[PDB]
Amino acid sequence: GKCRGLRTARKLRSHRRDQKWHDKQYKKAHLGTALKANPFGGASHAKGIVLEKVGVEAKQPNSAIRKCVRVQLIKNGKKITAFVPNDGCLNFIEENDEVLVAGFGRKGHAVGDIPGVRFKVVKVANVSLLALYKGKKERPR
Amino acid sequence: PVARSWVCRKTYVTPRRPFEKSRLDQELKLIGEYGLRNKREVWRVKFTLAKIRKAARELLTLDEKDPRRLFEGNALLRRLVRIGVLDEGKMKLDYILGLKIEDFLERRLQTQVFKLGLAKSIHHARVLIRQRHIRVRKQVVNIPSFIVRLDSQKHIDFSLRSPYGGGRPGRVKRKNAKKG
Amino acid sequence: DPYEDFQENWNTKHSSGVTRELMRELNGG
Amino acid sequence: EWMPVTKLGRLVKDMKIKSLEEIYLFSLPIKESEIIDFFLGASLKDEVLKIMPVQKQTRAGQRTRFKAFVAIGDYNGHVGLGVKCSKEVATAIRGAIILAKLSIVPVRRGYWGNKIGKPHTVPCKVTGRCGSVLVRLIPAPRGTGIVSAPVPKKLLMMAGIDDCYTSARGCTATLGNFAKATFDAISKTYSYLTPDLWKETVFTKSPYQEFTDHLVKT
Amino acid sequence: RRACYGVLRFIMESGAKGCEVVVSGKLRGQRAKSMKFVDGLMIHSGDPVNYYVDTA
Amino acid sequence: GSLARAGKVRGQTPKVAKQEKKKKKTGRAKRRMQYNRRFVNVVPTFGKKKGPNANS
RNA sequence: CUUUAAAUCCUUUAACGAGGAUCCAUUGGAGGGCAAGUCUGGUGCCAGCAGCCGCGGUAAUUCCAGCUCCAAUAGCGUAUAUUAAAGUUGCUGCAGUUAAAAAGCUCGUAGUUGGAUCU
Repeated sequence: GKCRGLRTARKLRSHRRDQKWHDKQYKKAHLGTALKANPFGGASHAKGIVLEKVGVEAKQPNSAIRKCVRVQLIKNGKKITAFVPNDGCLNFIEENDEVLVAGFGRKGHAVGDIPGVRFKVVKVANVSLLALYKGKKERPR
Repeated sequence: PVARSWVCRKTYVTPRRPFEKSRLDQELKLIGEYGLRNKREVWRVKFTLAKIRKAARELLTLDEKDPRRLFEGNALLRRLVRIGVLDEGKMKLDYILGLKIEDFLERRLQTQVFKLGLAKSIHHARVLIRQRHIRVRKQVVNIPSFIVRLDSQKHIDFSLRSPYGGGRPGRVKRKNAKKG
Repeated sequence: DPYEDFQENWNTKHSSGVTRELMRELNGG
Repeated sequence: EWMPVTKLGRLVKDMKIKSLEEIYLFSLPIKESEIIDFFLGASLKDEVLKIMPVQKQTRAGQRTRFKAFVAIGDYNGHVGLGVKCSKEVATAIRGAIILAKLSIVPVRRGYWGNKIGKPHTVPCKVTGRCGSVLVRLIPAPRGTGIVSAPVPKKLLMMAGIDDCYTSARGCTATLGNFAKATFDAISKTYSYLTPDLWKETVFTKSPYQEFTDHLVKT
Repeated sequence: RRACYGVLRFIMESGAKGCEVVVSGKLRGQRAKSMKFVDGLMIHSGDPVNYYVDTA
Repeated sequence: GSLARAGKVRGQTPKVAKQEKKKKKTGRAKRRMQYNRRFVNVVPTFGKKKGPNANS
């Protein structure tokens, strides 16, 4: 049972803040060891420079080749594999290009089919991928 | 430092569940019945009702000889009689909880222009207000969600500069007179 | 017929669609 | 054509019982659905809540039946809830509408604050349980609507409750247990002793005793 | 389903002691199932199959 | 894997051009149009097919 | 004209100013969660979609498109922080036989909690 006195608030307030630490949603946002491990550092987006186009394989029950891009981030030098989303969207990218990268949507976890990929390309060469895919703009060289 | 006020306030709340049939259906019936433009004009009148229910529901926990309930509760019913939503014999604080959205939507200037017969449809009232043909006691009112008070219901008319009440014809009639 | 198409295809890929259509037929307006 | 097979059916069909509340007052079971069709009838309305395929393993595959959860009731009145399982979905729906007519209970409706007009809400806080689903109903002020999940909302609207606060603990995704727990909570409205039901009960004759001389003519 | 039910209710109203209607084929989809629309009594074995049950 | 097929189906698709139709409606008159479609002069007709954009 | 230091803007007024009133409304979607097409053409576990479940191996309700329909609407998608949903941190208000979990047992200081009784 729980303690239930009237002078027991120090037992109550301090049992909770030790028991709060077994909460993995609490710990991953308060310990600080998973924000120095995050490649962004707690930003929504980041920019980088494309090293190469590595295309990685889908997971078990369904087969395709997810076309990704190996990015090296500007602000801390870290490296990142980001997913180039729609079809024919690797054909707007060459090597050594500057790419704004987002998260995939699961807040630092992989999104189902793709293994170990937590980011997706947003803009290439300071123009948007939705502007290139839908033909609204032209790829600047 | 600036001499500006940053005090603003949102006037609507969006629902918790976005795709819910018979919420969609009921609000579409209230859009079509009263000539409104989008859902946000129903969510706005749902919000001023939810402020009035909530303030009366707070005042119902204080007892009948409270100071605050007797003052602020009589000033809540006074406004609801004044805009014509409540009647006069129903001024206990518990016929507030029997009010609905339609009581508040019947008091807009749009439906009152339709009710008095200055229009011939509920969408004909929206344009006749918005084209500046409608005045209230002296003043051209250009806003359809102008809640008509009870004393200003007897003075709603046709705006003495307009082709409908005043008489100087518009853009179209004069050009056809030029081509006569 | 939503009854038959549900009773046949409740097991297939089209199960969610035929359940949607069967509730549409049963509930109705 | 209806030919009643019970003493209660022979009494209802011959116009000898003038309401459903006599059959509720003497707590008698109802075995024929045409009694409910006789009394409520043209004001009753039903909704199928879920069609659920269930599968028995045999040595030649799987044998498939379909359960149907049917809610029913009269808005301002009464509510039922029936589950029938069969090989055809139309047969399951028809047997479930019979079973939902036979399990019709009356709901007691009270007031939240001041007692003006007609009742609108639950009289007190009642709870109802079915296998790790609790449902609690709480009385609500005049005009708040049913504040609840979509599945107990159909039953609470069919009962005639106009406004009610609700809370559900448990695995409420299993819809049969969530339907069968809010039905249990709105059954306990008429078995809760509030201090107006403290008056000593004045007894009257059972229908079987009052019409014991007409019931030997048949 | 509806078309076999109409025939079955006709040939049970007309006083037959029982019937059985089977429609086999690919009535929906590419794998082909069957149906079994049955009512009443139905004799399968023995010699009275020749004169009591009428098949087609 | 092999990156050579990228934009295969996007460039393989036969290019059909969009057909010119009228300007749709906007705003309050659009809401009036879809209220008139659904609520006033709803059709006394084959109910339970309440699936607008029903193909067949 | 008015406004203003002087201007602008809005308010007020001349004159011109709408029939595909081309003076065209967009952003996401149509398997289920979740409103709304097992329509037609293409591709054929490929390209790709998909938050999750799942979709695609030659009849794809899900990809690429055409039409049609839906939702919000001068706004609508995405990413990340955070709050509710979370009675999944629990004081209100959770759990601990078998699902994660009662210290091997006992003594013991601090802490916490302590039986009647007085006009």
